[PDB]
Amino acid sequence: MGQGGSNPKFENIAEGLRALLARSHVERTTDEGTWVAGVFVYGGSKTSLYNLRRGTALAIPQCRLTPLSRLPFGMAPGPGPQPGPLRESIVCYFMVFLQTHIFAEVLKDAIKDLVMTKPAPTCNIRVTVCSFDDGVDLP
Amino acid sequence: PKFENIAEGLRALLARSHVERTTDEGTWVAGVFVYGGSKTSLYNLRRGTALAIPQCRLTPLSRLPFGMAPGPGPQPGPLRESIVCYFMVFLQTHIFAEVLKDAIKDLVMTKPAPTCNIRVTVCSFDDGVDLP
Repeated sequence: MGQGGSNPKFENIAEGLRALLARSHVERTTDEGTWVAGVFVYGGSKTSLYNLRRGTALAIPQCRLTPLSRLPFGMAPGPGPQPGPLRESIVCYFMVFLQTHIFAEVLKDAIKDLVMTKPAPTCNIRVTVCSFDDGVDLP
Repeated sequence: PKFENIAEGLRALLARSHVERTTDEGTWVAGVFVYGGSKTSLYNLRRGTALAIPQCRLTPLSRLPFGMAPGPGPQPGPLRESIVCYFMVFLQTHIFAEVLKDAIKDLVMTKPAPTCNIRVTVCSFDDGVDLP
């Protein structure tokens, strides 16, 4: 409990994940140790996502997290100096690198469940699994 | 200007296969994850991939985390970042992601370091990525 009865918001995400994840005991790492799956977390707001990320990190020793970056526009990128492909929105994302595909499915389902418990914009954070066809070699 | 010079290179290697670049759903379900090289060569390729492929969307460059420390003790931490950059190219089909991964490997292959050091993998998002 912190000074005056409360904990930093990411400390509460870390614990909430620890609980959801205590429910499923799938494997987290391989012998190969290769980074083949991930979760792409996007939307919310930069502070909702700085907070989710800082918590994923304390809750899961076994993942590696990117910084937050901005996302491009989809369907009809605005007016632009820059070519349409390169034009970036103010929606941020971050990625979690993982070594098994089921831990990625179980992580994505715990982020879904946790954020739905929180108020906007946090409840509006979206998440998707991804696999990397040749794996990523993180340095 | 390596932007159109790289674009012309992409363009001619891409030009060989003819596959679908687009779906009527419009969904962003595949990408090519490009990393390694230097900020500079990676920025240059990004600009070329943009000029060459109107049908794709690209992330800014960002920094990659550390992987696995060999042997014991010091194991890095989920949040520490390396000096190695990356970007992602979003695509509407998995096969054109196949073709652009191959086109990037072949182009940087014929190039001095650090451009020849850029690695490239294909990836998929199961529920798609709802770009803004």
